[PDB]
Amino acid sequence: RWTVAVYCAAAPTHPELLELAGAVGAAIAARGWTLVWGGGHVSAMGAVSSAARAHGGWTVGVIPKMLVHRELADHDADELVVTETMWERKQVMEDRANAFITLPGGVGTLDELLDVWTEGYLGMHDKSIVVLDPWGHFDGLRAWLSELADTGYVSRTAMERLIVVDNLDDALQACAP
Amino acid sequence: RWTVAVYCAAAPTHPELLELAGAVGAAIAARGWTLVWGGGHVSAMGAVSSAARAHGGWTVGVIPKMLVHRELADHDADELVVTETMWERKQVMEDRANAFITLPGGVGTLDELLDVWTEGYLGMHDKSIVVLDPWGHFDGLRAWLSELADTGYVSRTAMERLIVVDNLDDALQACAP
Ligand SMILES: Nc1ncnc2c1ncn2[C@@H]1O[C@H](COP(=O)(O)O)[C@@H](O)[C@H]1O
Ligand SMILES: Nc1ncnc2c1ncn2[C@@H]1O[C@H](COP(=O)(O)O)[C@@H](O)[C@H]1O
Repeated sequence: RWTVAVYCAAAPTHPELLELAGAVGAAIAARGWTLVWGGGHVSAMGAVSSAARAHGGWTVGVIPKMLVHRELADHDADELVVTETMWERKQVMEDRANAFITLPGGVGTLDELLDVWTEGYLGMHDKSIVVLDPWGHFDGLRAWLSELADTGYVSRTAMERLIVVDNLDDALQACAP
Repeated sequence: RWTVAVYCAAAPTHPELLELAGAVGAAIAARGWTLVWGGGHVSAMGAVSSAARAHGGWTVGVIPKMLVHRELADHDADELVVTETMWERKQVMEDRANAFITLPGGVGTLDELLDVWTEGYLGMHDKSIVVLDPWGHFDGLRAWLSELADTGYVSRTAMERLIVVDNLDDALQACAP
């Protein structure tokens, strides 16, 4: 039943990120939790999903038709869903998930994070939103978001909607039912 | 017929931002260009629509069923498209416009911008994506994205698609057919 969606890089392979993603996947799978992720075998997406599979967990991949070849659709997922549009991927992911973990990534990861955060802050769902950042990948973003908060562009209840942690033990504890 | 979509705040309290959204509305309309916007008649959103209408410009407003009252749908929109879902708002907004201008705003504005920018560099559209930021509102975001490019998380293709200008003049020239 309990399902966690992990959003993470689809482009670059720094080993420390693949490590983190593989640890993440294996920890999810050990709690009898399902993995939902962008359904690609590339990069951190492949590290989290393949790890979760090899450790005994259910894996659900959600990937746009247009991105099937670029991000290597994972036909090895226990269920794979190919959405007609980019927008539908995020919708489907967010609906099947109970909680969200975001790992280091770039624009794609951030957009996925923003799409669930927004829906959260607008009060459209009651699901924990976690960022796992052991080496301050997101420092620069968070310093920015704080400025916006201080200057009245992002509300206080909106910042308190983001749980940002440095360790995998806290991310999982923040994600639990 | 040429259509520019403008992303800006729907939350209120910013005087310099109101004037900027007004000048933008006015500048689009006077050029014989249609305006697309989130559909609300208050704060920045209302300032861009009423300023476009006052210069005899056609205004199209796109807004989900569940935000019609929160963000106060503009009934003086020449056309109002009320979408079934959050995601459909972005879809319709991006198909309808030939270019995009993002102005200072919060999390939703940012989401809207990352949505057209990803959709862009991943090759869904070749429409130009402008952030107009005369006061360095977006400094933090950029210095950071720049850290992400220096470490391989964001490609040089993607960065170049994000046109950032410090004045309205360059903004509209970048949006011109
Ligand atoms: N607008 C979007 N809708 C759905 N998925 C997205 C969107 N933008 C980016 N992504 C995903 O974000 C990841 C890109 O990774 P990166 O840009 O390396 O963080 C990929 O899994 C993309 O499929
Ligand atoms: N997930 C989303 N997709 C499209 N538009 C959004 C989303 N979340 C917020 N918005 C809108 O972005 C605009 C600016 O909001 P903000 O900048 O958060 O004050 C508002 O019209 C929000 O309703």
